[PDB]
Amino acid sequence: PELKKYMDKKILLNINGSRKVAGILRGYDIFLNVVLDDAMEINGEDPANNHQLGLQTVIRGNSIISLEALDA
Amino acid sequence: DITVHAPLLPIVEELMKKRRGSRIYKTIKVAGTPLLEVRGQVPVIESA
Amino acid sequence: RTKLQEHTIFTQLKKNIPKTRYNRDYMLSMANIPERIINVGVIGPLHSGKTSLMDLLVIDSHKRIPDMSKNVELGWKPLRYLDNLKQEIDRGLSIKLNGSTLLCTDLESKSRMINFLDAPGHVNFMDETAVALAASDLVLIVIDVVEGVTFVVEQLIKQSIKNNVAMCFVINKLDRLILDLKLPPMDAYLKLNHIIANINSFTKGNVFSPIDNNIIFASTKLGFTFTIKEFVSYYYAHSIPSSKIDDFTTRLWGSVYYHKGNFRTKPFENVEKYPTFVEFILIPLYKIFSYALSMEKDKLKNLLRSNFRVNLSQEALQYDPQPFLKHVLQLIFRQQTGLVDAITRCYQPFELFDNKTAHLSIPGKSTPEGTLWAHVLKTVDYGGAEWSLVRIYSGLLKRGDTVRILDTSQSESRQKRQLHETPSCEVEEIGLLGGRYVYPVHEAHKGQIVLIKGISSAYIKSATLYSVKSKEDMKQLKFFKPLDYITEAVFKIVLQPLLPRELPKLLDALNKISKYYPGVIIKVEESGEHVILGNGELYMDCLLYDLRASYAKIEIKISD
Amino acid sequence: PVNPKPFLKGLVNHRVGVKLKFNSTEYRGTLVSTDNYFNLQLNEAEEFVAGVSHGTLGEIFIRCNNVLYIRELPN
Amino acid sequence: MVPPINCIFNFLQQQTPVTIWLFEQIGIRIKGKIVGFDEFMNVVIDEAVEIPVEDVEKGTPLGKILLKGDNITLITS
Amino acid sequence: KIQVAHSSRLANLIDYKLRVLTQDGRVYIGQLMAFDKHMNLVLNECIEERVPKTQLDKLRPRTLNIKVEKRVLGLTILRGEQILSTVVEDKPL
Amino acid sequence: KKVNGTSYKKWSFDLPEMSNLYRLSTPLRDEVTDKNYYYLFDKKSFFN
Amino acid sequence: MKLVNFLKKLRNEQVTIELKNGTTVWGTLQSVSPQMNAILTDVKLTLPQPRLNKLNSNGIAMASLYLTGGQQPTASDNIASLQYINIRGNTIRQIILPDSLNLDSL
Amino acid sequence: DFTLPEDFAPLLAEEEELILPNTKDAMSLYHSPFPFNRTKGKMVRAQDVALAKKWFLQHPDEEYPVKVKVSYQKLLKNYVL
Amino acid sequence: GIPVKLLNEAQGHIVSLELTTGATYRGKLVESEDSMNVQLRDVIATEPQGAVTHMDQIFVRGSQIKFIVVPDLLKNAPLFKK
Amino acid sequence: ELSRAELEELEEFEFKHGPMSLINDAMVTRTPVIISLRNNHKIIARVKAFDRHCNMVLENVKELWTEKKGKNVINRERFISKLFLRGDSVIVVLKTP
RNA sequence: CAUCCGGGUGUUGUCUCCAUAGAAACAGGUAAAGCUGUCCGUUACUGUGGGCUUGCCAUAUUUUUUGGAAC
Ligand SMILES: Nc1nc2c(ncn2[C@@H]2O[C@H](COP(=O)(O)OP(=O)(O)OP(=O)(O)O)[C@@H](O)[C@H]2O)c(=O)[nH]1
Ligand SMILES: [Mg+2]
Repeated sequence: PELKKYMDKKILLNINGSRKVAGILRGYDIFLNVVLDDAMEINGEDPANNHQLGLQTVIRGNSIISLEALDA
Repeated sequence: DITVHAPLLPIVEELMKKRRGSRIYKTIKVAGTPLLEVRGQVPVIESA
Repeated sequence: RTKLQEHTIFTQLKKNIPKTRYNRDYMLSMANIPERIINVGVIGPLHSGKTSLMDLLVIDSHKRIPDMSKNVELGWKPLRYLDNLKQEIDRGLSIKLNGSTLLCTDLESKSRMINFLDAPGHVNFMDETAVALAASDLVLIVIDVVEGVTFVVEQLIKQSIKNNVAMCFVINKLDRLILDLKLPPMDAYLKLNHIIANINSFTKGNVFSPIDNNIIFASTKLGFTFTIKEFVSYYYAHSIPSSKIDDFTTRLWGSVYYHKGNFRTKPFENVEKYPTFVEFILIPLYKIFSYALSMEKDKLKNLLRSNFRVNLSQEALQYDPQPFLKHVLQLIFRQQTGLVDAITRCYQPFELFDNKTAHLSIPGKSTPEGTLWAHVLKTVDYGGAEWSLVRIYSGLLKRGDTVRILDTSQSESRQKRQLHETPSCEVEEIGLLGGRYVYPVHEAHKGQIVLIKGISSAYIKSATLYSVKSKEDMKQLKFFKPLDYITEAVFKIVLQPLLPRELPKLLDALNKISKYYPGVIIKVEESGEHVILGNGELYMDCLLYDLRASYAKIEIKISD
Repeated sequence: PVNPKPFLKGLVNHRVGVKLKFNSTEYRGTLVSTDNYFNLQLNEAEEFVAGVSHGTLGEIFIRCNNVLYIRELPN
Repeated sequence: MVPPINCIFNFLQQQTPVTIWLFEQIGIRIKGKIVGFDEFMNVVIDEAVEIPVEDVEKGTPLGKILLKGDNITLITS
Repeated sequence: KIQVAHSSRLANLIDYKLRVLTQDGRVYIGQLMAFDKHMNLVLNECIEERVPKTQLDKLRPRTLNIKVEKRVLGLTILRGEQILSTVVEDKPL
Repeated sequence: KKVNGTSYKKWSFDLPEMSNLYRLSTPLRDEVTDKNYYYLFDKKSFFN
Repeated sequence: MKLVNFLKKLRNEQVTIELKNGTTVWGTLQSVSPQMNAILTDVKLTLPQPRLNKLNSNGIAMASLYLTGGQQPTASDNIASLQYINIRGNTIRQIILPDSLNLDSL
Repeated sequence: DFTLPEDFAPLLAEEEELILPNTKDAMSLYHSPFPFNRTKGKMVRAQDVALAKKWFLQHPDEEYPVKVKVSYQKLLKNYVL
Repeated sequence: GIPVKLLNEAQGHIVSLELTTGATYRGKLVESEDSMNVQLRDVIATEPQGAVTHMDQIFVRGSQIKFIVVPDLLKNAPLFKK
Repeated sequence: ELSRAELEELEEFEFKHGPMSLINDAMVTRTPVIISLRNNHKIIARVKAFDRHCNMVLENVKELWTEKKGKNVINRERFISKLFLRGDSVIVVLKTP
C-alpha cells in the first residue's frame, strides 16, 4: 500500500457511487482504509454546494475507486 | 597494511626496524585465521 | 588484418560478439526509462574476487563465449573476462577499469539494465576506484572471509559514504572457511558474525545484516552466490504456508534457536542446538561440500534429487572433485538472481540521485530535461581505439550529434562566472561497455553509462558534456568538479628519451599516459626532463610498461 | 464498550429487527442463533416491506451478506 | 501517522457523535455514537438516526443498531 | 470451424486464440500467453469487440448481420474478477 | 571401469584409490601447495 | 468440505447450467475445478424469450450471447451453439442435474 | 509467538553426520598439485613423467654442499632454456 | 504468477487502464503492486460520458481495474521463457 | 489456527448448534424448505446436503417466479428434479409447517 | 628455419569377443546411411499400479472464486 508519497498532502478521492471527497490524507492500512483531514464532500460548485464534513473522517477501503494528489 | 602469519611477526618487525623511519602502531589478530593484520608507516623515499 | 594480441584480448568482429540468453533489443528498449537502469561499482580489496563475481554474471548472461576453454567451463581456472588487457592477463591483476551492460532479473522476475563497473582492487589503482564511485549509483563492496574487514575495506566504506552511493556487501570465498581453514560450522558462523559486526562499526548509521539482504554470501571460484531470501525462496518457501515466509526469513540470523516447529531467543534445555542460520543455511552448505567431495555418487544423486530437485547428468558424474563440486553448487544456487534482488532492493533513487549530483556538481535545483547533460568520467583504451566513458545525467544523446565539452579543471572558474570558450565535438560513435567487445548503439539516455568515441581530444582527465537550446539553459548549467582521486601521487620518477631525436614521440605518449591513467601527474621541468608522479611502485611499473610497449615504443631512461 | 459479536450474543432470545440491503425489506423476529459470519436464525418472524406487515412466518434463516443493520425492538 | 483503526478507536473512547455514509445506497446517511468497533469494521451504533440526502428534521430513529462493515462508506465527525 | 480435444484444462490452450467475455458485455479476442490462479488472463494482439446500443435492439427476436464495433488493444492483462466466460476461436497457426 | 580398455589410454579412479596413491607417493610427490612459494623463483622471473 | 467434490463426480454428464446473468447453458461436463470453474463441450447457450424482451436489463446478456461467435440467425429465441466453453465458478446460479443420477450414493 | 509445522526440518537433516570417513582424504586431495587433485586422466609415456623435476624447481635445503647446489642451478638452466 | 509479474515488468512504460466505472486512464506507470494497485504519471484521463481531461498523478485501487494495456514490446521480455 | 480434525468436528458442531441447523432439521426430517433467491425466484425443494457456503443440493424442486407484460403481471411455475444451488444467491430460507 | 620422439579429436573401414526379435516384406536415392516412401508393434477414451511438471491439501467477513443486487 504505497501511499507514503501522499501521506500529508491534499488528496481528492473518488468513492463508490460517483461522489468525490477531498482532504489532507493522514493515514492508511493494508486494506486501504484511509483517514483524512479538513474533509469536504465535493458535490459540485464550491461556494455553496460542497459540504465540510468534520475534524476527522475515515473511509472503508473497498469504497475508494481512485485518488489524485492535487497538491503533488 | 601488512598481512602475515602470526608466528612470523618477528621478521616483519625486524624489517620495520631495518628500514629508516618505519614504525608499527597496531596489530590486529584476524579472528578465525592464522593471520595478523599489522598497521604501520614507512616514508615513501624508504619504500622502494 | 588489424591484430590486437600485443595489447588486449578483444573481439573485433561483430559476427563473433556473443549471443545473449535474453533478447538484447529488449534491453535497449528499456534504456529509455531512467527507473530501469542501475549503475553498480564492484569495489573491494586486492584479490577479493571482483573480476570472478563479474565472470559469474557474464557467463549466466550469454549462450556461448568464444574465449571459454574447457579449463574454464570445468572451473579449473577463472575466466577473468573483464581482465582482458595483455598486461592484466600477465600480472594476474585488474589494472584498469572495465565493465559490462547486462539485462539482470530479480527474484520477483522484474528486469533491469545493469551497468557494472569492476574497479581494480590493488591499493595503488584507487584512482580507478574513484572513477567507479563517481559513476556508480550502488557499490558492491566485495570482501573475502579470511582477512575480512581490513583497513582498505574501512577506507572503501568511508569513500562510499562520502560519495553518496548505496553500499551493499559481498562476503566472498566461503569455501576457505570450509576447505582451507577447515572450521567447524559453529565457528564459521561466529567468524561471519565478527565480519558483519565489523562492517556495521564503520557504516555510520545504516545497519547491515543478511535478513535485510544487504549482505550476500559468495564463492566466485565455485560459482555461487546466495542471500537468505534467495535460499528460502528456492528450498523452504514451498514447505511452509506462504504467509509465514518473511517471518521465517527474519529469524534466520542472530541469537535465535529452533526445535520441532518452535523458536526461542535462547537454546533449548534438553538437546544442544546450534542457531537457526547454522541449522538451516550453513550446515546444509557444509554438507553439500562434504558429500560432493566424499560421498558415493549414487547415494549423492539420490540425496540431491530428494532434497534439492537437481538431476546430475552422466557426464557430470564423471567430473573430477573441484569441477564436480562447482557443478553441484551451481545447480543448487541458480544464476545469481538473489544478488540482483539485493542490488534492486538496496538502491532507492529518491534518496540518493539528488545528493550524488549535488556532490559531483554544485548544489542547486534540478536540470531541465530539454538539455543534454553528462559526466565524462575518463578516457579509456578499449579495442583498437580510445573512447570516453560517459554517464548521461540528463537528456538524450544521438549518434552524430554536435556537442560541447568542458574540461572539469575549468569548472570552478566557469561556475563562478555563472554566479558573477567551450570547444565542441561530433559524437562519431556510441557503444555499450561489453567487457571484451563494444556493442554499437545509436542513442543513450539519462542514467546510462556508455562509451563515446569522438569527444576525447577536448579534455585531459574528465569533462562536462552538454548541449543546450536556450541562453537561459546556459545560465542554469552545472559543471562537474575535478574528481577526487583517493590517493595523492607522491612516488616520483624522472624520465628522458635514450636518444634525444625521439623526444616528440615521447611527448605524444606522455599525453596518452596522462589521459588514460587518471591518477598520474605529468609535468615538464625547465631542465627539459619529464617528471611522472604515481601512487606506488607497481603503478609506475605498469605505466612505464605502457610507454615502452604500446604508446611511445622507444627506449627511455629513468632515474631511481 | 460492547463489541459486535458479544452484542449479538447478548441479543439471543430478544425480539430484533433486521433490514436487508435489497427490496426495502425488513424482518422482525426473535433471534435464536448467530455465528462468526453474522448469519442469523430468527423465530416467529414477520415480513415488513417499506413498513407494511405482509405476514407472519415460522423459523427464518437470513444469510450474512444480505443484512444492512440489526436492531433490538422495544420490549 | 494515525492508523485508520486507531482513529475509529478515537471515535469510540471519546463517545463523540458521528455521521456514517452507506455503501451504494446514496439516499441515506446515519448519525449516532460508535459504541463498538471490530476487526472487520462492523460497528455498533447507539441512539442511531437515519437522515436523508438532507438534514435531521426528516430523519427517523433506529435505536441501538449493529451496522455491518460491508455497508460503511465513511465515518465522519 | 475449430474443434479442440475433450482434455479439459485452460493450461492446454496456451497460444490458442481465445474470445473472452466480461460482465459488461464486451468480448476480448487474442492469443493466450498466460493465465493465473484468479483466472487473470494475458492476451496478445488483442481486439475488443462491442455492441453499441444503436443496434443492440436488432438482437430482439423476429439472413442476419450485426455491424459490431471493434477496438485494438496491446497485450492486455484482464482482471479475472470481470471475466464471465471463455471460448476458443482458432488454433495456433 | 577403471581404464578405457587394453589399449591403456584413459583412466578413472575413485577417492579411496587416489587417497592411497597420494599417501604412498609421499617421497616423490610435490607438497608445495602455496603458490606464493615461487615468488621470483619461477619461469618468467628466470626469463627476466 | 464436500459439495464441490460432489460436482467433480459428474464428469461427462449432459448437465444444464443457468448463469447469474440469466443465460441457460446446456452441455457435456468435462471438468469442474475446486474453485467451481466448469468446462463444457457440445454446448448450447440460450436466453429465455419471456425474460429477454425487456431490453434495459437483458442488453448485456444478449450482447455477450451474440459475441460468443456461435449465434446463428434467429430460428427462435437467441440460441448459440459452440464446441467448447470455460465458465467461471462465481458466475453459476443453478445446475440442473441429469434425471437418472443416483444422488443418494454421493 | 511465531511457529511452523512440527515436522519442518532443515535440508539434509535425514543424513545425520557431516563428516564422512573419507572427507579428510578428499580435503587433502583437493588442495594437492597435479595430478593428485584429479580422479581421471590420460595415460602418459613413462619417460614423460618427470619425477625429479619438482625438486629443482624449488629451493634446495640450505645445508647442502656446493656441488649439489650448482647441480640444482644447472638443471634449472636446462629447464629455462 | 505471470500477469502480476507482467504488470511489475510494465513499470516505467506508458499503459492504458479501463475501470469498472467506465473511466479510462493513460499514462506512465510509476509503481504497481501485487494487488494490481497502480500509480500513473502525466495521465490522460477520460470519463464514462466520454469527456476528456489531464491530471498530474493518480493512484487506482486494484479491484476496480477492468483491464490494463501494456506496450507490445513486452511479448519478448524474459518473463515468458520456460 | 486449529488442527484439521478439530476443524472437521467444529464444522459438525456449527451445523448442529448454529443458524444452519434450520436447514439441517429439514434435511434430516426430509421435509421441503422454501428459499427466496437473489433474483426474486422462490424455490420449493427438499434438501439432500449443504456446506459452509450455504450451497445445497436440492431434489423435488418447484420454482415460482413472476413476470409482467405492461399492466398485466403473471406467474411461472417450472418443475425440476435434481438441482445444485450456489449459496451466494440465497436471501432467506424458510421451513414450512 | 627444419628434422625427430610423441599427442588429441572426427569419420570410414577392419579385427576380436558377446549378442537378438522383427515387417530385417517391398520400392525410390545420395560422397554415406531410413536419406525417403508403402509397411509393422502399440498407443490417443476407461479399471487395478509407479513417478511429477500441476491443483485441492491454504482461504465465505474490504483488493479477484461465494454476487450492491434486482429495476
Ligand atoms: N579460494 C577462492 N579463491 C577465489 C575465489 N574467488 C576468486 N578467487 C581467486 O582469487 C584470485 C583473485 O581473483 P580476481 O577475480 O581477479 O579478484 P579481484 O577482486 O578481481 O582482484 P583484483 O584483480 O585486484 O581486482 C584468483 O586467483 C582467483 O582464482 C573464491 O571464492 N575462493
Ligand atoms: Mg580483479
